[PDB]
Amino acid sequence: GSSGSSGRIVGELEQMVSEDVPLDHRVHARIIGARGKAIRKIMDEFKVDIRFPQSGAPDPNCVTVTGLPENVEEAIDHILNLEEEYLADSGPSSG
Repeated sequence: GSSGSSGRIVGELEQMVSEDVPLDHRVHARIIGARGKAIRKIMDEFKVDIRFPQSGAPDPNCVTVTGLPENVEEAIDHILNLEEEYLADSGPSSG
């Protein structure tokens, strides 16, 4: 007898909301992974759909994430978290 929804859910497609998360291109691949796995676990985690900016994208530093407004928000916080951690290790290579 819980107030409203009792268990977790995915929601409706239309119900989902597209958001823009400011992600540095220096942490893009690092997050995406090799075959898109590192980003696969994150998506399923919050059940969202992260859409990285393509080469001809207007914002190569912004990623479009789809999904409920309650799940997306959480995903973002997790995204920026990895951004910093990764950045921390950014040194000017010889060439």
